[PDB]
Amino acid sequence: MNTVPFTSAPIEVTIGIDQYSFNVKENQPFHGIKDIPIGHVHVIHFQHADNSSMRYGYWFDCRMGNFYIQYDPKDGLYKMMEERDGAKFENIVHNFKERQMMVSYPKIDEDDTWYNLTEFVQMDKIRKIVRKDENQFSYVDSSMTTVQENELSDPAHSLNYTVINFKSREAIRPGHEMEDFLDKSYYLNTVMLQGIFKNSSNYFGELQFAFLNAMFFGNYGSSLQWHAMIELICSSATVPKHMLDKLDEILYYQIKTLPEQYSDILLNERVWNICLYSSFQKNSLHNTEKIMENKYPELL
Amino acid sequence: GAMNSSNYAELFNNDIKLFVDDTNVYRVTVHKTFEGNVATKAINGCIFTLNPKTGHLFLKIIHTSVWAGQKRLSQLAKWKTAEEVSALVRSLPKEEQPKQIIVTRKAMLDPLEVHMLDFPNIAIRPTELRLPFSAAMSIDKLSDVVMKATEPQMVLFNIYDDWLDRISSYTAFSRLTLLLRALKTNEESAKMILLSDPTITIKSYHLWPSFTDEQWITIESQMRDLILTEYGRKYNV
Ligand SMILES: O=C(O)C1=Cc2ccccc2OC1
Repeated sequence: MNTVPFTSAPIEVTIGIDQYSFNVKENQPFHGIKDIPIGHVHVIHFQHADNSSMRYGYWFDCRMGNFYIQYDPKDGLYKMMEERDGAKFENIVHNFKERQMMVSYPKIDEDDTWYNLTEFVQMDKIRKIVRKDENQFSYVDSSMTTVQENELSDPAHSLNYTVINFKSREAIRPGHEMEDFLDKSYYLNTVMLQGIFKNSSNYFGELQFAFLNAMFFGNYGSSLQWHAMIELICSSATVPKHMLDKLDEILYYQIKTLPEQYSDILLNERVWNICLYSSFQKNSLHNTEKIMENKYPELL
Repeated sequence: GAMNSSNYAELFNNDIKLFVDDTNVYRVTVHKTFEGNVATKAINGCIFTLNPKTGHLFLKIIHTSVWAGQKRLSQLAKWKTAEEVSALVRSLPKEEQPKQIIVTRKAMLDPLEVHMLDFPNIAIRPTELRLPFSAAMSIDKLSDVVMKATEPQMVLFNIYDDWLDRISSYTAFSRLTLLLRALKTNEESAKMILLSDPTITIKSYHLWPSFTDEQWITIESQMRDLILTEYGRKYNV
């Protein structure tokens, strides 16, 4: 069980940790989050009570170091920092918990949700998409644009998602124009899986990361990337069978976790109708189809 | 963006542009089979690609053999149109290649954009203009060369004949669209208007009769009258 201590909570804020969230008042005696089921990945995020503009947060692996949050009154945000002095960190963490000043990571045992959502999400791949090498954790916010968006204006603050463009030379072999546009299998299997991602686990990892960035930060370019990586699979007539079956499970948990009142802004009507009802893989997403109909029939 | 009539004069500025109409690419005759069913037979078609400033028409004849053994022909026809337009562009010297291609049917946008990936600076656009280029096969000499073809073939025409010696490109396009709209609306009567006087002839190297300026005025008013008359008949006005 790792711990995220907070120096102070000077401004009223909604704090998320993985899929959970709680509120903290202005200058409330709040010193952090304890009892965090160590992971392979985690996310702590913020939305200030007095300005719900800019949600922002930090992806982090508890096993990569000891991390804490310190509010910065000049930049006006809660900043993640690393404590290289383990003894000092133990000293704070074995004490403030003893006081009663933090809240417990409230995991239910039956609840495998967070890891069904993050199964293929890794920090080393996260740090390639979010380029800030001097830190072991990765900052994302509501407003960050993707490299792809930027090509259609500060590269340091960009989300370096893999560029997917169905009307590009990368996606379309000369001489196979119609074939490759109607059946994206070449682009999925040779270009993306063999050439760029190397395996379907890395592909699914970026898909999951994009979904979570869209849901937790309302990051629009992340939602675009999520939908594109789904559409590429569904619009391919040839997809390894293990990928198809796993895709239904990945999407199901994402739809399951989506806030019910956020469906107008996190779901693209066109992409989902195509994948569930028209595409090559329409009959390969049985459980996602079943949850999407019973939960969001208005989109379709 | 899409085209229309706010920016209708732009069609005649000095950026080269081409209209592409695909409505006569896949053409069939519908008939009844021995077992009672209904069956289609394809006949030759054509892609209509027009420079509206110069009148240059690149009429690519689509021979029926290109459909042999293919399925989903109405979809394939969009992709075949796109393939031939891209081939045409590639065969033109750089200074003759269009800066814009305007498709008369929005279903052509994706096929053409995909075939035009090598030309990122060529804009592919739809239009909100309703254009009557589907009636191109009412022009006798165009119909004849399409129906007589035994192999894929490109034929070049100036669809304005010699009009640009005397009028502007804007005026010539308006005359062309008026003529074709009349032929689309009431073809037999439109042809009669044009051919009513045998002393006015079509030159071997032209598509339309050699009217004088004053005769074109009269012809244009008879075509307007034809289109208006048919509107009233259709809607009981
Ligand atoms: O050295 C550290 O890592 C910390 C110092 C500190 C002090 C009080 C509350 C939280 C803190 O966060 C951790």
